[PDB]
Amino acid sequence: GSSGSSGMDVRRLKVNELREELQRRGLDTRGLKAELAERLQAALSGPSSG
Repeated sequence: GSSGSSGMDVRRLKVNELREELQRRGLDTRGLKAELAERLQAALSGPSSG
């Protein structure tokens, strides 16, 4: 097992990395790097409880 929480630093992902992911998710690839990071992260965030 791995202590703490997941280790997915979307921020660490350059603009190119986020652009590729966002595109694969049909998500807009506009805005600054930070914007792209939040966009992709927002989609990943699955608060779905059950």
